[PDB]
Amino acid sequence: NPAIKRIGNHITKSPEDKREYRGLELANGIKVLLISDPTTDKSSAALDVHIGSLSDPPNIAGLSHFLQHMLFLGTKKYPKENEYSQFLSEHAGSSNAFTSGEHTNYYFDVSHEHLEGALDRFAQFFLSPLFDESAKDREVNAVDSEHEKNVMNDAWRLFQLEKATGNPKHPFSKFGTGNKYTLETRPNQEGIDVRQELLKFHSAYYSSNLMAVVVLGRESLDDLTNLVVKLFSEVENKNVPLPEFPEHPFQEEHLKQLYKIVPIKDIRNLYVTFPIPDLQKYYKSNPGHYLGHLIGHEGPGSLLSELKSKGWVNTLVGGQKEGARGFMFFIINVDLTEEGLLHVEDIILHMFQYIQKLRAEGPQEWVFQELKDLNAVAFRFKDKERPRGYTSKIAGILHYYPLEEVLTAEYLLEEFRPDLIEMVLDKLRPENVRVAIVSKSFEGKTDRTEEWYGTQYKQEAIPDEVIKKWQNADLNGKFKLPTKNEFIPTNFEILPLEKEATPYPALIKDTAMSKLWFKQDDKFFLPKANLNFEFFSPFAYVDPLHSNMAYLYLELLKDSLNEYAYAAELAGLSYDLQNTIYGMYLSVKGYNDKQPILLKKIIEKMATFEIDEKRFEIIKEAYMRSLNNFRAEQPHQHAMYYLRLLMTEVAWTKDELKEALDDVTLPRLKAFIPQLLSRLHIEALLHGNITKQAALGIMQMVEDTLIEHAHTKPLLPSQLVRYREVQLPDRGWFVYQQRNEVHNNSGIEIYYQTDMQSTSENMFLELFAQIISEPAFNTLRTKEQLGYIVFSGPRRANGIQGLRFIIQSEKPPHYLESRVEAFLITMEKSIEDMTEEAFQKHIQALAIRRLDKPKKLSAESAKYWGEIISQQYNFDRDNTEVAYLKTLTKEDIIKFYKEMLAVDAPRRHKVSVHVLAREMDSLSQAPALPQPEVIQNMTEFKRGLPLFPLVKPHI
Amino acid sequence: NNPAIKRIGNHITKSPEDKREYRGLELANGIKVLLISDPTTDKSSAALDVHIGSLSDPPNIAGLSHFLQHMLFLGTKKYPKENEYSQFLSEHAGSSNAFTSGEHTNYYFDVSHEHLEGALDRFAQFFLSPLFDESAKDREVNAVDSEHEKNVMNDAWRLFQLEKATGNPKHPFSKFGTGNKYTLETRPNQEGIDVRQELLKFHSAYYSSNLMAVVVLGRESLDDLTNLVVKLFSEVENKNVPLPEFPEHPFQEEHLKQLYKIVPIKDIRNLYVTFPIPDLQKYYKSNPGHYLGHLIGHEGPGSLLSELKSKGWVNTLVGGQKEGARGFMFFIINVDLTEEGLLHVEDIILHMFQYIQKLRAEGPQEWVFQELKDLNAVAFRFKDKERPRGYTSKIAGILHYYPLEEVLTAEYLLEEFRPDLIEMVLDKLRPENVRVAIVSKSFEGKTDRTEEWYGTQYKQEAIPDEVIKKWQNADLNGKFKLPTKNEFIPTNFEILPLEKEATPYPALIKDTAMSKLWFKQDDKFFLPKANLNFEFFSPFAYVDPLHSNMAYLYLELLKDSLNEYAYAAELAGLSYDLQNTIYGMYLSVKGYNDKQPILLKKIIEKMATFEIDEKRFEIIKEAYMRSLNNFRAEQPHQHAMYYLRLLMTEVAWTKDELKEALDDVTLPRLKAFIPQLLSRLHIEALLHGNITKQAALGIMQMVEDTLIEHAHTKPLLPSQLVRYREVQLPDRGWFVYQQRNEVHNNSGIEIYYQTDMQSTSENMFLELFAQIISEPAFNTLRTKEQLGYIVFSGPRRANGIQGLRFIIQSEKPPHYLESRVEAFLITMEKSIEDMTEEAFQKHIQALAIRRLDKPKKLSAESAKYWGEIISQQYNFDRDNTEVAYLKTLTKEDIIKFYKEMLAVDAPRRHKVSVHVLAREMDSDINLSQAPALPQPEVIQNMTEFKRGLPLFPLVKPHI
Ligand SMILES: C[Se]CC[C@H](N)C(=O)N[C@H](C(=O)Nc1ccc(C)cc1)C1CCCCC1
Ligand SMILES: C[Se]CC[C@H](N)C(=O)N[C@H](C(=O)Nc1ccc(C)cc1)C1CCCCC1
Ligand SMILES: [Zn+2]
Ligand SMILES: [Zn+2]
Repeated sequence: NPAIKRIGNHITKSPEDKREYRGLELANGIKVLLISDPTTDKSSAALDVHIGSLSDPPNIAGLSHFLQHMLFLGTKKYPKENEYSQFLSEHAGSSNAFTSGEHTNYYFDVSHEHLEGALDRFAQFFLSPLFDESAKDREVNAVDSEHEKNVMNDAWRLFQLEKATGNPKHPFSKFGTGNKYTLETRPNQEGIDVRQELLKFHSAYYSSNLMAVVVLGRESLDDLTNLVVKLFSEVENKNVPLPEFPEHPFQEEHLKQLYKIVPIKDIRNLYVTFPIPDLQKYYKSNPGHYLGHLIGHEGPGSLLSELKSKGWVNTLVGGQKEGARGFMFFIINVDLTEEGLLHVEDIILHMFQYIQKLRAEGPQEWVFQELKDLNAVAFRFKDKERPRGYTSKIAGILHYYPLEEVLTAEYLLEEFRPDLIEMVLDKLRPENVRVAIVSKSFEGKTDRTEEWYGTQYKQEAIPDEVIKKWQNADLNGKFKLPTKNEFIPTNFEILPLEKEATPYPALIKDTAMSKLWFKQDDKFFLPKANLNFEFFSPFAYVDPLHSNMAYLYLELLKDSLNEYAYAAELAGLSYDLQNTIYGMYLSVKGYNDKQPILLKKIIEKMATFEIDEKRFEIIKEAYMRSLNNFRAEQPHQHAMYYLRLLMTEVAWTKDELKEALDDVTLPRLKAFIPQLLSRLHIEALLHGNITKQAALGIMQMVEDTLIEHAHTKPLLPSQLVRYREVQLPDRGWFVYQQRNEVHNNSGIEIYYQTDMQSTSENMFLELFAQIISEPAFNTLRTKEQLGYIVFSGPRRANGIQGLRFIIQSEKPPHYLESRVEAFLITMEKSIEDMTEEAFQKHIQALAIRRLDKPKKLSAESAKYWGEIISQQYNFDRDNTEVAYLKTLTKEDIIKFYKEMLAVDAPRRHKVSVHVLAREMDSLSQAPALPQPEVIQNMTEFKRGLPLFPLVKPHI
Repeated sequence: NNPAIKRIGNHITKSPEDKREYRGLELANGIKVLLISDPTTDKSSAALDVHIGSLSDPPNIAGLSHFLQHMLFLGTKKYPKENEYSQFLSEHAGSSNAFTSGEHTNYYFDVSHEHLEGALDRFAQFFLSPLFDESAKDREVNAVDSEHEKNVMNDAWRLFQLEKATGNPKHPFSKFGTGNKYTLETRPNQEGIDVRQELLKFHSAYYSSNLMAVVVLGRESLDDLTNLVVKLFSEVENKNVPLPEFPEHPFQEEHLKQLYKIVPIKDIRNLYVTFPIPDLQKYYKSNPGHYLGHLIGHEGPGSLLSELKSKGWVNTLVGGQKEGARGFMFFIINVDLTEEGLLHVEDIILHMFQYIQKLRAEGPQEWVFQELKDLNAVAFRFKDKERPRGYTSKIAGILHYYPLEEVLTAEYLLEEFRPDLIEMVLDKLRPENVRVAIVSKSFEGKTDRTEEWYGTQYKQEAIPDEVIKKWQNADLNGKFKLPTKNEFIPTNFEILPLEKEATPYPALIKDTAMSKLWFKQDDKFFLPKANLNFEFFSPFAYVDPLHSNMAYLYLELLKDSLNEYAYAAELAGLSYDLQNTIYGMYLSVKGYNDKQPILLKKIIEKMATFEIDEKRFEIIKEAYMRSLNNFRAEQPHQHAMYYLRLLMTEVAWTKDELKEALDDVTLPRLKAFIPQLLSRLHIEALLHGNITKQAALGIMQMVEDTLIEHAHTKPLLPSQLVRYREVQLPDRGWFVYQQRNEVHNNSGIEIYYQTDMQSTSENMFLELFAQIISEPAFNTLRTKEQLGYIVFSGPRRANGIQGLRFIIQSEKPPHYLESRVEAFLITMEKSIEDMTEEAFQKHIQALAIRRLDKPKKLSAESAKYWGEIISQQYNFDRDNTEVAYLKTLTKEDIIKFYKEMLAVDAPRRHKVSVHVLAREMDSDINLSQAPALPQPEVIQNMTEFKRGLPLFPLVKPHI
């Protein structure tokens, strides 16, 4: 009651938003946002502490992150560490947390009926945490797992490297994650009791005055107010001043510097950075957004367009980048072609020529107005967010914007401040640059090493003569400001729900050329539509060469349409175009208004587009590198890849694709395109703000454009062949072994093939998967410490299914095999032993997950598209399958496990892929395992086995 | 010495390569004999040819000679049983058949070499004391009616009889030789005619020893064979019947300068040009008709065909002499017609006369005669060993026309060049003596006559005198030239010594990404020949219907372009075959090894550097369209077999999908297809014959190098070498696919009981069951029940899978044939339970002998090896291994197998039936009881059927 310092005024929201909001500040300094949503299926809450890794002690790197893991381990009210995670698990809930440089964000979701119980357990960690000593070692191992994961990742390596080259005394040089060495090895050597320093950091930093709470529930604003005051007013206020970092981590000696970096993957990238003051305070005018929009533009006359025309770069990212409170960066990042790598100096001069063109032309009010207008449309028609992510996001935002501006924060622009644009543009000068080149061409030509990741690099000062050349850049006529964006939507009319509107997609067209599935949106009522097209051709995957040609065609087509499509993308109209094992896939999403205009341009271009020889050669080289770069992918990813090659009727390997790539000539590709488009079948899903007639009109326009320009004729029904899954023999065990040449970790996929999909088979497998899910994580990951990646669940491909296990470990694959088999026995035991009440809780947990309602149109369309791409067309699956699930007995699951999964099962169909670590050589009692049949040749393996039938559709 | 022998002939001229021994003699009763002693023979044979046929038929019974042929072999005084001869042959791995022509009735059998005396004794009784069992009368009439009814839907039998009906009706050549129900039952009953008494009248008047010729082939010596033939044939009654002669041509002045316009069954366009000629038989040592047929029928450069093709009128031509009877013959020039050719019949004929006049102007050529004589000498010397049954039948006929000493050289050796005789024959090839027939559907409803024996519709017109005058005054055409020296005539007949490392079966001598090469140097026949088989694999040959059409057109255009050049090689005993498959292309080169690499090189070069002539492309495309439509006029059982292959194979394009995609085949599309097809290949080859390992490797390298150079061929990935799988039928399932034949008023059916994947055991279970049921299936379904003209049973093998099949063509509905087959299977289940171990072991022994039967020519050996290669099983020693397993089999093992896989109540019964309805069809009696049959699942959509079933694995290779 007097526990409230102030209640905010109206929380500005979209007129389309039916959720109710209340902003307030508690007497202890906690900033609060309450969200009342009577329709919500899940309730949520988040707390964001404005303290992170930048506040870590110099002697303990990763302490803030360690505290994040340690904070949620029992309280005075709820002593058991498992209490919070167990309560959420029992009430269809989840939780997670993240530590950044200036924040530690904690969040959960729970069933709408259990918000008070979940929130009470959550609030206790900010009142009386116990920090349970029992879990210390495991958490250190969980922080060490997260770091060891990122070590071989090129992006994280680059992230730490930038921190290592600036002012060494600056908190920005800190290693924020931590690992075993920083949280255990070094403090033990140095005589640091980690527990007392953790407790000390918590006492010094965890103050209510630096905390922000967001709560979303079914309950009214008043009921939510009372509950938050009840649970959060007791949080201790220590009046901790908010840490600021006003000195830029890059001083005069850190400027006009050049870095030459060796990557893990075969990538060529150029990173251009300028230190800038913190622009956060200027958010109402956002001059960095204005400059990022122009420098990062991809339309005609853009910086990117000229760099592409010159054959130096393929992609560009430009704009402002966060630092911390007090410092920021302005970046211009490009990828490089082979020629671009030899013209780094010319690329930079071109970047400065474009910057100087912005100075010469001066700020543009019309550009600012367009950005403001698009942001207003984006805010008004924003998709409804999933509660968990929505509370977490707002909890962070509460620290930067007044209560009333919490939702409009990242959207609304108000005043045009040309002076501020000019101020920022004055910093984008050669005397203020930092340049980094990432290339394998630097291997063995570097003298320095970054300590955290092992990144090899060289530092050089940029010559004064190079700086002078950049300063004296002659004006380039190729650079022009963008023109008026003609894709800005204006028609937001929501068409009335038709008399014959359906709850699921209906087949409205069934011809030799096309199958058309349509549903007018009856849930979201936003002026948007999703238009999905699957184009089928036997010539898209007939051999590796054709598969390569299908890929290059679509990449060149997207490259050619880029300048035009970018304006549409800025205006909330996006598309995706990709090749498949059956043909092509096209998706058009966003505002329905200019949607037929973009679709028409894509179909026309598909059928009559010009191939630029220079682009062809550049895209072909990039595709070759992309294929090789798969060697640097994670061992578990490799395991999953080999199993797909093994189990599918036709599948071309990365090696067969790269070998056939050299035979792709420009004349061969020019003949391929009319061949591919000559005969097609189109299957579509048109879902959103559209009528039945408008849907038919869109499909007809796609057909007519292809018929006109490509002389498209339909395929015969006998030509519409889908690939089958390999039928494994009863009691058989096959193993396929390979080695990852990059990572020193093992990868494994174990697949227990069951049978063809059916209502019963799906539910037996899904309920077994539900039951084993939590124990698999608790046993294999938590207890046994097998590895970071421990996964179990149903595997579905080509109408067939089974149980799979995916594990990435430092331990050999043969050992992971015995541990999984050991676990299956423990699970057989666990089902025999479990109470009917515990069993019925598994049925209910599964039923809730299956009936989980899409919060946005794309999530609904994706569910319908899944039914279409599998040719099962079971749109009412969730209801029918849940109804069957509820009839299932504990005995039914025991019977199923005994026939299909048990080590001694008569119908056990086991296939394992073993991916060895780089250096690798070629507890519950584990059962006796048979000798596996080692697969030497994938072709002979497939030839020697039958192929399953394909699933009968739902008519 | 022996009084029963009138005379013994001198040396029977044979090839120096022929190890068989021959003896010619004439018996005292007038029987001309040839005895063949072959100690090597697996089967013994004998034939008797009576120099009396259909031309001697009485006007009261048309088909009486033919009816006698069927009635003679039904009971004897020594062997009273009606089926005694048939049973004896069936029990001793034998067979028999007979034919009646205009001037001959030829009877023949084959039997296991150990049972010649027993088979021959039963055979000889029919010429000593025949009975003609009154009980088999109606069943023989129905057999003759079946034969004719079958010929009724055949366009060639229609033409043959229409030719007989447009000559002098008073001439015996106009007679209907076959007979039918009407001439054998309907008519004699209405007229009070005694068919049996007229049958005996004819036999007693014509069947005389003085008009008979006997040939006997066996392992026995010439002396043992002499005694046996004298013993069995000297008692044949001599009635001194004079040999009928027909010296007046059935084509008299009023039958000349006549034009016929005929309606065919299939959509075919043909032109037939006929000239009456005197009987040239007596001139066999010079054979002027052969000389003239060789030039008029020539396909090389400057030929009549070449010009007719260039003009776009015809695709193919047949020219030469045609048999008539003793006293008359015909000279023919037959062509097929394009759409334009049909409108230029008058111009085609003028061109035929221009070529004929060019032969008159140039006069006979001694060098042409010498080439024909030289090729015939090579052909006679290196001839493959003939099957005994066909060899005895042929000689029995030949004995009536040539002296005993010339019976083998008869149809081979030319001696004297008689330019006067060539000139004499060429004088008859004139417009005033011409008969012209046009066959086209364009005449449908525009005809006024009907040939009553066949129902053929036609129109007759006299050719205008003005048209005859134009043909007589034909201006000389320079496009017509005589052929040049045939450079393909083989000269090198060296048999290369058998290499130290020569193998009994083909060995893999090359295993690369581009080619698998199987090689075997011949170690059996020692003739200067070799068979070169190439299978070219490409995923682009059958990817879709359009590509399948393009693969077909490419190869047809390629054979058309290479025709002029290949014809000279074909004349010189060097032939080739080039055809598209569901996996790519198939090329086979056979004959004399000498100029073999030269022809192969030209084919590969042409394949890779092919320039398509637009005019040919359009002509060949139209002919392919008609060929696809023409399948509707194919027999109902052929349709049934076709639908089952479509149903059971993973990928298969229908005739309808092929014809629909044909209109999209443009010239630029075909020109892009060829480099695409040849860009990536895998070659699998079998080179077998008179060749060494090095020569084999040199041939393969030359094929590879030619493709690599001209087509830039690269190998296919091993994962791209995919073979099609067979559909895996569910346990206890029965599927039926039903269609209708719009042309024939007969039903067609194929029943397939799918068993399992091929293996040593599975193959032998199925093969032994097939062995046991074979003869009973024919005797029950065909002979007793009278189901149809076509009754077949045996193992069905496709894509590594197998089963039992039944193929039947009947006038009865397919669901009735179904019940009868199922009743038969029960009778067979019974028969195996009942049979003695001795009878069972006789089945094992009969199968083992058939499986171990040695190939008798190189092509038969290569075909066996090629079967192992095309199936990718490579089990060249299969026969020995499989026979060894077969001998271990028990009667119980077969009962178990039948009970699990084939029985109506079997737990693993996989039945699939194709039912092809007749044109006008709509869908106790002391007979075997048909079981209760389930309701079949009717296949409506072939695609849905395949999608809903699993696919079998592919068979693991031996090598
Ligand atoms: C997803 Se890639 C699109 C590449 C496009 N060429 C580009 O540069 N776009 C700008 C952009 O995302 N820049 C950005 C984002 C994050 C950071 C850390 C820094 C810069 C925007 C232009 C519209 C106004 C806002 C920015
Ligand atoms: C088999 Se298709 C080859 C068609 C070739 N264009 C051609 O006419 N060749 C002549 C031929 O078969 N004519 C023939 C055969 C049978 C009868 C009843 C009538 C004529 C022969 C040429 C060598 C000398 C002997 C004949
Ligand atoms: Zn963490
Ligand atoms: Zn007959």
